[PDB]
Amino acid sequence: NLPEHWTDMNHQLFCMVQLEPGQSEYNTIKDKFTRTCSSYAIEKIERIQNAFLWQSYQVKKRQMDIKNDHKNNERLLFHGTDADSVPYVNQHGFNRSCVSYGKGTYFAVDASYSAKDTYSKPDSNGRKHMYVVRVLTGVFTKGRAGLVTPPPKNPHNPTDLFDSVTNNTRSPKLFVVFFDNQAYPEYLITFTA
Amino acid sequence: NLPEHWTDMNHQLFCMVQLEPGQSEYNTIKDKFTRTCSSYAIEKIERIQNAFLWQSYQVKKRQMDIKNDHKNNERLLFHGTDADSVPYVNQHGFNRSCAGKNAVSYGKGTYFAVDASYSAKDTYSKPDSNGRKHMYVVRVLTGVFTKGRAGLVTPPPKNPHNPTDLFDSVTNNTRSPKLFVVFFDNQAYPEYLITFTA
Ligand SMILES: Cc1cc(C)c2c(c1)sc1nncn12
Repeated sequence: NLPEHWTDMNHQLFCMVQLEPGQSEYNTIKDKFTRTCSSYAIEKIERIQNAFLWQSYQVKKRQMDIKNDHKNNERLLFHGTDADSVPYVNQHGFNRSCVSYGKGTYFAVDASYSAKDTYSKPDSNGRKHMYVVRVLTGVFTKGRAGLVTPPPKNPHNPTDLFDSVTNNTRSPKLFVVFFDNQAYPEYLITFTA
Repeated sequence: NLPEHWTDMNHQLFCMVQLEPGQSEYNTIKDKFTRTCSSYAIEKIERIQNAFLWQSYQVKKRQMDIKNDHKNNERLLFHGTDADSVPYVNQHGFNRSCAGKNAVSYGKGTYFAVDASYSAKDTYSKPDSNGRKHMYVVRVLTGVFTKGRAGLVTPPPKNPHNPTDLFDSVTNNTRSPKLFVVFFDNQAYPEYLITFTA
């Protein structure tokens, strides 16, 4: 079933819902962004209500919670993208087919890393786009150029994989996931430098 | 929600089940195969019982069944692979990031053949050191499809002015399909593994 904080979708399966500034949900997401991006200007925040992406994500979450025998497999991370990818992500999520720690989709711990113009490319009017993403990072190891999946947890058990890779395991600043339904885009932040 | 005909797996999540010649299950697969591969001989057929792959597959099938207009979204297709790939496929399914370039490319995804003869070629089902060839029988969510193009990394849109409303798969020929390409995870469930030889 669809999370409690969602709003009614009149029997539809997809909706982008603008948050009211100063209400609790808006303040919580705004604070995560302004922790490292307080010099920027927030035009709006939208909640992504994608029923199909949510269902597929929650399945993979239940599966990861069984496989790893604990429930700290999920992290809140950031993803900067160009305005032309936004409609695709809203509808179909992150696609690795669209890379120094591997050929997957990249998420940042800090909004400031996602805020770089090379990730959240400014459009004509200077508008920049960053997602807040639920990511199933699960059990992770250091990444390396050319990975197509995470490496195995043991060379003698070649099909038992890590869930994600990172730049640095003691102190991660990015995570790379290699499979379709391992990230759910929860909020879109429209903002300017 | 695991199928009732599956072997009980105690509390384990994966099992390869050897089928018995003379079973309807084994004979329907042998028939589908020998229809185009009458010169080869089947060593065995195993049923792939992968709980996790099955769940994620059945969620995608329910979504495509809701999305499309009462369509028949699922076809049973073949996929020849090398011995080295078989443990990965059994466990994790078909990964487009690992796919070969096909000799006639209609997109960058995972390829599935209508006819066992196509999959039976040494280019796909590479003979192992003991001369065994491997081909999967695969449930594929082909849905609504179009003729693909070598450049595709996702299916094309139905309508260029609505870029995110996609076809489900592509084919070589919409009038006589012989290949399908899929571009997403959990859109194909590997149901049976056929081991065979010349
Ligand atoms: C190396 C790398 C590549 C990308 C694409 C990336 C990051 C780091 S952090 C971030 N936020 N959105 C996108 N990205």
